[PDB]
Amino acid sequence: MSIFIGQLIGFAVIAFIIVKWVVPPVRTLMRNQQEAVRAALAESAEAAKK
Amino acid sequence: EAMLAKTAADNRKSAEQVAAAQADYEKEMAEARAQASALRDEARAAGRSVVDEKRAQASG
Repeated sequence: MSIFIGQLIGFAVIAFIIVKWVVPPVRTLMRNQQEAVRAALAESAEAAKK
Repeated sequence: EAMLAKTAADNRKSAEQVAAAQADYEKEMAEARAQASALRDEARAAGRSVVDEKRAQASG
C-alpha cells in the first residue's frame, strides 16, 4: 500500500521528467527524419517533373 | 537508396539532355547554313560554267 503509493509517485516523477526533457528531443529527431524523407520524395518528384 | 541514386542520375541525365538538345539545335543550325552555302556555291559555279561556255560560243 504505502510502498505502492511511493512507487506510483516515483513513476509519475519519472514520466514527468521524460516528457519534459527527453520527449522533446526524440520528437524533434523523429520530425527531422520525416522532413528529410519528405524532402527526398519531393526532390524525386521534382526530378521527374524536370 | 535506389530512388535517391535514380534521382541523382536523373538530374545529371536531364542536365546533359538539355545541354545535348541545345547542342543539337546549334548543330542543325550549322548544318542548314552549310547546305545553304553549298547550294549557293554549286549554283554560282554552274552559272560560271554556263557564262564561260557562252563566252566561248560568242567568241567562236
